[PDB]
Amino acid sequence: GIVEQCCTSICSLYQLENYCN
Amino acid sequence: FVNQHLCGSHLVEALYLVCGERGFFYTPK
Repeated sequence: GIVEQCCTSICSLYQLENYCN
Repeated sequence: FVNQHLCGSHLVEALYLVCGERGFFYTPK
């Protein structure tokens, strides 16, 4: 999930926007 | 600010800034 993708690994705008409503 | 390791309040902040008026969901589990 987001923690794996953005905290443990390096985040990206593409991935962050998958969590916008 | 997006292209780095973002944890906890830092991650929530990034979601807030990117998503704007849409809002977002933060599901760490």
